[PDB]
Amino acid sequence: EVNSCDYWRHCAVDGFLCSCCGGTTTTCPPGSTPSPISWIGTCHNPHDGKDYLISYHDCCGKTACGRCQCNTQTRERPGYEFFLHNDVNWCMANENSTFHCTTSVLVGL
Amino acid sequence: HISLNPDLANEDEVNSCDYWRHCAVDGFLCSCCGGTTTTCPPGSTPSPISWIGTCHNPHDGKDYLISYHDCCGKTACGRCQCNTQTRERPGYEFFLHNDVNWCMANENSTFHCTTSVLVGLA
Amino acid sequence: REVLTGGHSVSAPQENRIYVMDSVFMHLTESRVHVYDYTNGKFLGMVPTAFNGHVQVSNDGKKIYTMTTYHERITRGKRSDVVEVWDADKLTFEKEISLPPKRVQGLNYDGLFRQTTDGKFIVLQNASPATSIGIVDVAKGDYVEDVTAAAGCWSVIPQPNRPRSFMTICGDGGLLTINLGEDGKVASQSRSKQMFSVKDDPIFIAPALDKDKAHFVSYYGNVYSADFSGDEVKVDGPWSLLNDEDKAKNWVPGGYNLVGLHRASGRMYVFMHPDGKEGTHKFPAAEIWVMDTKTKQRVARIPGRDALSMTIDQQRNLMLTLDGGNVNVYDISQPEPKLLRTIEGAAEASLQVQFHPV
Amino acid sequence: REVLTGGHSVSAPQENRIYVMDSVFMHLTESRVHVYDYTNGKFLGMVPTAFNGHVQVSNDGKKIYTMTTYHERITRGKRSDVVEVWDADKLTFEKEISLPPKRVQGLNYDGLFRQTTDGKFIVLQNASPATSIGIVDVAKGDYVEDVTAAAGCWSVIPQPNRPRSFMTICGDGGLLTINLGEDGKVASQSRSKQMFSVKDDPIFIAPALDKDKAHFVSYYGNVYSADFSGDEVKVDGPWSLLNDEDKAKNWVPGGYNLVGLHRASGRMYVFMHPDGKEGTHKFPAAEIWVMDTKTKQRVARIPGRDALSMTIDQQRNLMLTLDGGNVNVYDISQPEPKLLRTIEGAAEASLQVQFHPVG
Repeated sequence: EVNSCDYWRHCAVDGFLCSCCGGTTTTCPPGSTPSPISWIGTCHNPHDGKDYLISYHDCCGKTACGRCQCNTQTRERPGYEFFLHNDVNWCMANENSTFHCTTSVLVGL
Repeated sequence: HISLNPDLANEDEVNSCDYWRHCAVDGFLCSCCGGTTTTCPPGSTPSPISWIGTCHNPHDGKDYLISYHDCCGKTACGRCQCNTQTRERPGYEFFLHNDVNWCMANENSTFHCTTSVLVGLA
Repeated sequence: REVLTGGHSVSAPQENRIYVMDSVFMHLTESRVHVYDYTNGKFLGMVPTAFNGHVQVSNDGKKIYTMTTYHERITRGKRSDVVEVWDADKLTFEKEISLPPKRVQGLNYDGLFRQTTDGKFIVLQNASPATSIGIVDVAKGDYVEDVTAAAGCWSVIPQPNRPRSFMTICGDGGLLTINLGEDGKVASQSRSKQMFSVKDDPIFIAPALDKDKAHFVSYYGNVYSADFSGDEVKVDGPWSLLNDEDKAKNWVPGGYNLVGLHRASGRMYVFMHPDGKEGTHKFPAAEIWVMDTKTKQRVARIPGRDALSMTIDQQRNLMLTLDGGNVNVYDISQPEPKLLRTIEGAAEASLQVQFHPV
Repeated sequence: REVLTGGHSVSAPQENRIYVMDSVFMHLTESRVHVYDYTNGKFLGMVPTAFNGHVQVSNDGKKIYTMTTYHERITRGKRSDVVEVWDADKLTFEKEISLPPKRVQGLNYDGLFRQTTDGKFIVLQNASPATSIGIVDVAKGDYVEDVTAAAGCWSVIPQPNRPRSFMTICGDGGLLTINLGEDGKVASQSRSKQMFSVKDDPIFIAPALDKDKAHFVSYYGNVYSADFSGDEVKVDGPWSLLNDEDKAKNWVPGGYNLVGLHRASGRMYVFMHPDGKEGTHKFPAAEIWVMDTKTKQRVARIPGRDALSMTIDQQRNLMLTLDGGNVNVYDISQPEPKLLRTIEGAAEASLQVQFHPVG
C-alpha cells in the first residue's frame, strides 16, 4: 500500500513514488542521488492517530521514473512559504538537477 | 490530378496514413506538424538524403516514385504517426529502408517529422 | 517535380496564435512550446525547451523567450541555465543569454518568468533554494542584476502602468515593489502593509491583473487587492467570493494559473470547486465563476470542464482554459462566457497557455 | 526517525533481470533502459540513454553498455556519439567512449549493437549514410577500427563458436564474415555464396542463432541458413515455414526482433500473421509458431498477443515477447510454450528486450 498516493505518509507528494521506481520510501533507486534539501509536510497517521513531519526529498540525476505519479497537497502552501511548497524541483541544488522520483521520509512527531 | 498535389486536397485526406503517397512512411506527418507535404514546419530542416520507393495511385491507376525525406533539428512532433511499409526493405537495401533516421547526416539529427515527396512516374 | 523546402514561417497570422507550454512531465527533459491557431485548432509549430522550459512572448510580439536548463550530458556534466530568444514567425533560435545556475525549476506559473511592461527586461524567479529575482537586459543580451531584496518572496507581477516596475509576494503577507533603473538595476523599492495572513488565509500567487491594481484569491475563497496607481502600493481585503449557499457546499478556488481579469469590465474569472477542504487548492474546476470586482458580486457561473489554468485576451474578449491536455476557447464579451471550441490534445502535461500579444 | 540514502544496488539477483530498451519515440531524446525482474514483474531501475539509445549487457554480466547521441544544446551544437559503460548492479555511469559521428540512429534491432564472443570488443553499425562497422576495444576504451569493407551490408551477427568473429548481411544476398585480430583491426574476411534473392525473397535481418549456424526467415515465410561450423560459411535454403493450409490463408512472418532459437531442441520461434501481402512485414503477431528446424515442421502455434519482438534464454528455457509496451514471459521447456505472466507498461515504445547473461 506504500505504492498508493493515498498512503498516509504521501500527503504532500508531487512526483513519482520512489517505491515504485526501484527504491523504497527511504532509499533512492540505484544510480539516483538524494536531494540535501526538501519540502516538508505534516501528515496524519490513521494507524496510531498521531501527526508526523515528513521530509519530501527527491532523488536526482536520472530522467523521470514515470511510475506512481502523485499530486497530493495536504497543508502545502505557495512559494512565499518555500519549504512547504511542492510545485518546485527539490533536486534544484543537486549536482544534476534532473528529477527522478520523490521519497517520503519520516522526521518525527 | 488533384490526387497528385496534396496542396489541392482536403486536409483530412492528406493527413492520413492511408493517403496513397504515404505508403512507406515511418514517423510523424509534417503536414500535421505545422508544415505541408512539401514544406518543413518552421525551424526544421529538410534531410538531404531519404529512403525511397513507389506507391500506387488508386485515383489515376498509376505508380509513382516517392522520396521520403525527414525534417530535422527539432524534437518529435508527435502528431499523425505513421508506420506504413509498402515495398520497404531491410538495411541491406539501405535506401529502401525506413527503420533508420533519415536526419542522420543533418547538422542536427534530431528527428522532427517525415513526409512523402513526389519524384515522378515509376 | 516536388522538392522539400525549409526556412518557412508560421502559416497563420500572429493574431490567431496561442502558446501551450507542454512540460511533458513524464519526459521532462523534452518539454516544449506548442503553437496553435485558436480560431480553428490547427497546430502551427513548436519550440523545444529541454528540461522544464518556461516561455513568454515579447511584449512587441516579435520574439519568443524561453528559459531552460541544459547539462553537457543531460543527467551529468556542467549545468547551463539560459534564456533563449527565438524568432516568433520563423520559430528559430537566435540568441542564448547565460543565467546563474539557479533559475527556478518548477511548474509553469506565469509569475516565474515575466518582463517589464516596456519589454526592455526579462524578470525571472531564482531559487537556490534561497530566492531572488533575476534581471535580464534584452538589448544587451545579459543578466544584469540579482534582486536580493526579494529574498523570502515569490513570483513576479509586472505593473502594466509603469515601464520597469514589478511586485513580488512576500512571506510577511505583503508585496515588495521594485522599480528598475534604465540599467536594469534596482533604482528604488517599497514594501506594502500586510495584505493577507500567511497562516490564516494564504493567497494563490496568480494575479487577476488590471492596469493599476492586482486582485488575488485565497485558499478559502476571499479576495485581496493591491492598488499601484501610486508609487506606494495600497492593499485591501478580504471580501468573499462566496454567498451563503456557496458556503453550504464548501466552494473554494482551485487550480494553478487560476484567475484572470477582463480589464474593460472589471470582471474577474476564477476556477472553483465544491467540497473544499485542506488539500484541495489544486483541484480541477467544477465551475468558472465570473465576479464583478466593483460590486463584489458573482455575475455568472459556468461548468469548468476540469480546467486548471486560464488566460485572457483583452482586445478580442476571450478566455482560454486548459485542463492539462485540452484548450477551451470562450467568448467573454458578455458576463456569461460562451464556449466556442475545444482543441483536443494540445499538450500532454501543460499548466500554462498564453496569447500572442496584439 | 529516518534517513534517505543512495548508493544502493539493484535489489533482485542478476539472473532475474531483463532489460527493456524504451525508445520513447514520442520523446526520442529521453530514451531509456528499464530494468525489470521477469519472475514477478517488479521494476528494478533504469539507465537514461538520451537520443535513440541502444543497449546490451556485457558478456560477463558486470556492465551495461549503451550507445547514444548527444548535442551541446540537444537540437543544436556539436554532436557527440558515444558508447557508455555503466555498472550493472549500481546502474551508475562509469566511462564514455568517443565514436565518430555516424553511429546508427534507428530502431533497436539486436544486430546494430553487439559484442564479440570473448567480450573484448563492442561491434556496432554505422551509417553516414554509407555503412561501415565500428570496433570498440572495451579494455582500452577506444574506437579502434572502421570496417568499410562492410559497405553495402547491414547488422552484426557474432559467431558464438569463435572469439572475435562476426557476420553481416550484404546487398548481394550473401554474408560477409569478419575476423578481428587481438588489437581489434580486421585480420581476415570472407564472403559466402548468395544465400537469398534480395529481390525475390528478402530475409528479415534477425537471426535465429545457434552456436555454429544461423537461421533467417523471409518476407514470404521461407527459411535460409548460414553454417559457420567449418572454415568458410555454407548457405542453404529456402525451406518453407508454411504447409498447404498456411499458404491458402497467406500466413507470413512479421515483426522486428521476430525470431529466436532454443538451441538444445533446435526449436525456432517466429511471429506470424495471416493475410500477408506487400507491406505487412512489420505487423504484430497473430500467432507465435514453433518450428522444428531438423524436421522442418511446425510443432506448435499459440496466440501472439500482438507481439513484435522476442528474446530467448537457453539455460532457463524461457522466451520473452514484447508488443511495444508489455512483456510476456513464456516457459518453452516443451514444444508448446506456456504463458507465465505479462508485465504491463514495461515501456512506452520498446522493440527490444534482453535477459541479463547467466551462463
